[PDB]
Amino acid sequence: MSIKCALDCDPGHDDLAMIMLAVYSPKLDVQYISTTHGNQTVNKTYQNARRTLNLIKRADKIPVYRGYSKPLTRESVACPEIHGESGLGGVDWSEIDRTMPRNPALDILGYKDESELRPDDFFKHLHRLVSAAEDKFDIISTGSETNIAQYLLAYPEDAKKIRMTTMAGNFMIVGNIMPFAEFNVLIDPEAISNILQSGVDYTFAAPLDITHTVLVTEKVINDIKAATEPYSPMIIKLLFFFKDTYRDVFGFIDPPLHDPVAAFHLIAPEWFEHVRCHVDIETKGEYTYGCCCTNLIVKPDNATVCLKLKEGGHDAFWNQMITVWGEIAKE
Amino acid sequence: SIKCALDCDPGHDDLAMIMLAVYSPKLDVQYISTTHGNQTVNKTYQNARRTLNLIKRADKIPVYRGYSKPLTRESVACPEIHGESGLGGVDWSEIDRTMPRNPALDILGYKDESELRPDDFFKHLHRLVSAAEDKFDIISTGSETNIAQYLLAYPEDAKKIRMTTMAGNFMIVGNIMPFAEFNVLIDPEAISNILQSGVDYTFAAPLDITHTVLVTEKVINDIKAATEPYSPKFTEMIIKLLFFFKDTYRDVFGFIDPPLHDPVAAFHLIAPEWFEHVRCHVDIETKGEYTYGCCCTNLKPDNATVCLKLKEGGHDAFWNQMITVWGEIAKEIGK
Amino acid sequence: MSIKCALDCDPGHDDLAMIMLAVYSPKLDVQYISTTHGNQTVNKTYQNARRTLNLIKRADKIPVYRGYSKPLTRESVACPEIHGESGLGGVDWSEIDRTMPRNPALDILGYKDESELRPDDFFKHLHRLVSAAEDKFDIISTGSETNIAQYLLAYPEDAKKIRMTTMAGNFMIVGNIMPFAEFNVLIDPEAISNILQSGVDYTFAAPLDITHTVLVTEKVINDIKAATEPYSPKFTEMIIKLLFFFKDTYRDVFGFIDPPLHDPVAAFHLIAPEWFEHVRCHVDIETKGEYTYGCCCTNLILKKPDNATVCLKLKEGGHDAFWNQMITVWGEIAKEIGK
Amino acid sequence: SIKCALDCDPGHDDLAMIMLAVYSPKLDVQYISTTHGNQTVNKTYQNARRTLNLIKRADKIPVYRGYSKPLTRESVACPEIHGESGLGGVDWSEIDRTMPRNPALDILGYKDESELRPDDFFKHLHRLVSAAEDKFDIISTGSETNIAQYLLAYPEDAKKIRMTTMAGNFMIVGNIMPFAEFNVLIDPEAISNILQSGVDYTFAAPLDITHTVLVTEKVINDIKAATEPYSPKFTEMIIKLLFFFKDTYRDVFGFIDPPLHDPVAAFHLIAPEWFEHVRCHVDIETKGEYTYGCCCTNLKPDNATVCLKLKEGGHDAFWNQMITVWGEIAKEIG
Ligand SMILES: [Ca+2]
Ligand SMILES: [Ca+2]
Ligand SMILES: [Ca+2]
Ligand SMILES: [Ca+2]
Repeated sequence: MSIKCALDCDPGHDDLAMIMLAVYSPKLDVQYISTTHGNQTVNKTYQNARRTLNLIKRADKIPVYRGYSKPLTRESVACPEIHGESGLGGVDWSEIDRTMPRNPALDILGYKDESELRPDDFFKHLHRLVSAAEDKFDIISTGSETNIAQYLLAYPEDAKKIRMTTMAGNFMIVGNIMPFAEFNVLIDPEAISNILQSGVDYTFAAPLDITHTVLVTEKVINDIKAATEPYSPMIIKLLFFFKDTYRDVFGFIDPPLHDPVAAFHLIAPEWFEHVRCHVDIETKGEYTYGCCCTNLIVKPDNATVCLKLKEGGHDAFWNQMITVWGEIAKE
Repeated sequence: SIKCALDCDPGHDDLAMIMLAVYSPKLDVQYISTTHGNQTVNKTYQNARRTLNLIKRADKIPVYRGYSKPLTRESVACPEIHGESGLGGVDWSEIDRTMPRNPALDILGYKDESELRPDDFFKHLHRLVSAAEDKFDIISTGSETNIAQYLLAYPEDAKKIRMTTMAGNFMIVGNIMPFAEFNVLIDPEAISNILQSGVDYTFAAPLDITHTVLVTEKVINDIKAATEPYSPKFTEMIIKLLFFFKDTYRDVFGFIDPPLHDPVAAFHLIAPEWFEHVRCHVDIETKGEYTYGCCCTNLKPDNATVCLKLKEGGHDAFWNQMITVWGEIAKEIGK
Repeated sequence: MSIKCALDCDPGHDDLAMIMLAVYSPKLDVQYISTTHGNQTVNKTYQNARRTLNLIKRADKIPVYRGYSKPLTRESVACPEIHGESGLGGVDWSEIDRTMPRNPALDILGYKDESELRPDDFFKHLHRLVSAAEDKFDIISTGSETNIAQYLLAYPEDAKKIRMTTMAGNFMIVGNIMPFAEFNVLIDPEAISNILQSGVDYTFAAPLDITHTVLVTEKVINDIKAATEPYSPKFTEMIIKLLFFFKDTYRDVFGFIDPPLHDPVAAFHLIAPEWFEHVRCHVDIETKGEYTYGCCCTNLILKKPDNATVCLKLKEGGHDAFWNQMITVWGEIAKEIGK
Repeated sequence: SIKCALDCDPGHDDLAMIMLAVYSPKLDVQYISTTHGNQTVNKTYQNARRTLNLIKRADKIPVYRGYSKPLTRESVACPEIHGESGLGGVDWSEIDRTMPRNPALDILGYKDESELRPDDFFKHLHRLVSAAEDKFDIISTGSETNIAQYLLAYPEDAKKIRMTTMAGNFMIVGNIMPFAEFNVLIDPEAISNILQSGVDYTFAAPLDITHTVLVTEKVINDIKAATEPYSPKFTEMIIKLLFFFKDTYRDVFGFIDPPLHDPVAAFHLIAPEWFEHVRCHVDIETKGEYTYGCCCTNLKPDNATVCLKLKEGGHDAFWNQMITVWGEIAKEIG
């Protein structure tokens, strides 16, 4: 029993880790990747998704769609201070690029080349998956949720058959890029607000509440080397670029690894605390847009929030993650 | 002859506008996309097709069914002007039963209408925009959700699009809300996106103009004069449609004679010489609790043309154009 | 029966006309004038109120208070493009200033001099009037409504005993200084919003809907001369130059041929309400809009509890009744000023 | 000795703060103004007077009754932390019966309390502000409506006022709303006006600090040690007051030991050396639907000082100061 899903993301060094976990995890069957604006322009995140796939020798298997370039009703805002100009700083990609297979999505779409990629391309693919699902189709979202909101404006009747597992928000701690809000929400608050009203089964699987406790320590670096060096002398430099920037910008000693925890939730939900509640997304605030405001501490519930991993959860997460990195090294 | 597309929410005004645009020799209608507004987008789709079939063009013009709701707000129907169907006042059962297949299904390679999707029109419009020598012309007389959706998908096309709209109020107050007009206030974010996109945008027919363009009794008799001799049934249909539209406008707004809004937009593309025009910066209120959709002007760089008035002669030129088309349709429908 | 009232205003050429009508009307008994920010700084509108009174030989009778210098939660915004730098352009005030009596308000307050004037001075005065009223005490407001809002934050229990007659807003036509809103509301929308929630009996007596139809035409000019020239040629010169300064600016900025005279219509409503159409309704004041703050939004195009009366039109006859009242007062002032 | 005024909404914390400020030798309290918040301003007035009478000062310190509602919003009481009276946990009937006349009535020339008006304190404060060598010190631990009202009346006095406040949350989340603290969110426009006015404004005691300042068991025993030998009844009263405050904080927010918020503000004026401090630009959310009153910082010109933490030693210094005052009050009550 393996779970069909799609990934929506903005790679992004976290997003790269998340793609590795999701694609190589036996529990998941990734149907496609759609990229979004966020960290970088959606053209760069598209490229970075493909690079990730090619590195792990899957760029010829998984279709990658290039989604929307800006939020519904706001201006784009890149995050180059964590991720670099390319969106995946710290490595030379020139080889990975030159040896890059054709994107399977072009075949699904019947396109000659990438210049024909359009933001809504993924719609028909996802609609087939949603139709085929016995209960609900699973999306893992770890960037802005513009793409999914765009989709549900086009296919509103599909909302009730979609389950979203997201890295988004902050509830019991403060924000990152703004005082009380998290990057993914605040770049398109209207998107998430639309989704939470749509009838989607929505889980905040990995808010900052969890992910700020999931740090790439030196012990984690040595366990990666232990699992990968014997098979394949990139991943380290990538997590180190991500380390230098998080120290530079936020004064974290060890950087949090956000997005994979979302994928981990779909793989292994038993390791997560969960509560149902009503989440309001601030869209009107001048300085607080994207705040995730909850009734927990009487509007109906519209979401599940995971505030903490059960003890054991951190180790379960790293075990899962080191294993996948091991398998990729073998290949 | 000017290639264009129509975006609309029929709607009795929108029906009049489709007739003018399709039969005007100056225009070449490439497609019709329908939007939410007056009614659900499924009803406005149906009503667009009905209009086309009545005027014997439902087999020529492709009709797309666009988005069912605004970008970030709830839908709000206008059944108190237009009825439950969106085109009250007539029995459509014949026009429906004798309805040709929609040419859009052929372009799209679809078996049937149940496969129509809101973004279907995108690729069609992109080809038109690419082919245009200067800019491609869209006439918009409903919510501008569809065009905003399009420009989120094809942002680089904005600079090659020219929009001619029935929207807004500038120097007079609103209709459905105190200071705002229906088409803007149902999706203010849409129009706001458009005005920021680089589109060449013209407020061709705000309430400022259209409230002076009334279906009087004189207008009704000139319609009969131009149509009865060729097609009594068409006369019956068009008159009952404008009368339903009359009763409701009296009921809801206390107008003696109802304004005919949407055709004026098409008239602008046909015959711009009859319109006053000024360039300015338009801000759309999106934050106001009671004033969202207000068109606020500096009368900040210019982002729009506003037409505040017809030149003297303009009203007669408009009605002549409109009566002529109704005459031509009567000839085709026959006796 | 003569009606006790207070004036709140920002003179301002209209406000000057309104003070003349109110002070000399036999139907009204003006207890005080409080000035507010708006047209000019509140210190200038204070001065201009006093000047008006001194011109009409009443600066020693009517106390003038100097109210709040800025809105509750927004920045001040002067209107010098209609009114000039002084707030009362078009005449030389240097004589009227030199011969200026002590302000009776200083006596009520027990103040040595004007340097002690404070925005909330008028509060205790108004509270006594409100307490003494049999039904409600009448305020005529023709500037920002900051002062009254400030008062009701201090004396909230007095709201139910206050009746306000205002020159404010636009309902069935568009605005002046912003597309859909009128100056007096948009300079302090929160103030009016507080008032409409407070329990005050509030009347929009003179929106732009009415006042844009109340123009200083040539016929009006000749009737002023007829009523004033025989008694006081200089007063004729002064009042005309004042309405002419107001004419040049309104033509310059808004392309009016003949300028509207706004604020006196509010006072006229208290004098003679029979000349006004009136309807009760719910008015929402836009406070959140970026470009539309101060809009007066109602149900009134179409066919929440009522919180206001709106006067959309004068009854036919109303314009002439207004000018008769106004020219009579200008006549009486001419008699008193003399040659 | 530092001349100051207290603005507050007692409130159990506010009561503790009044005790510290009035009995601290470093401070000279000129007056107390009460505000809406925890309870109606009439109740917080009463509670301020009660506090003063308990500590035998109700005949010395004038108490003004300020504004009953925010500038542009509806009042919102906090009876779930503080009770119906605003000072639950004890019987005040004796303290009330034996209550001296309010010195403010004498300053104002008023027959009785029914004549108290929200703006009464204005002229008093203006004299203090004028007399100050540099700036006059206000300690604010409720809504800041009164001070905002004052600065609308006396805008030129802003540059001569220094405010030390218990307000806000910066690096942690809020209490009564997800990302905002009670005192700010009940009148965000007030604080926003103040930060634009030219006031020297210090967030001396945000939740960042006060959530680390808990009434533990050790603190309870030090209170008994300092007070029981002089005044058993005062011991009973102060303990029941902190216990009422304990039960409610556990009930509502699941705190083991309740934070004591407002005195930390007064402590800052007494002893600023124990506080970390940084200058920054604070924006107050006024437009947000669910986030009004958020203190958003650039951590635009600086408009405030923020104290994010006590220096190590600071907690003990605070409690020493606080236990000492409670000791001295016990001596006087007997
Ligand atoms: Ca990401
Ligand atoms: Ca329409
Ligand atoms: Ca005025
Ligand atoms: Ca307090």
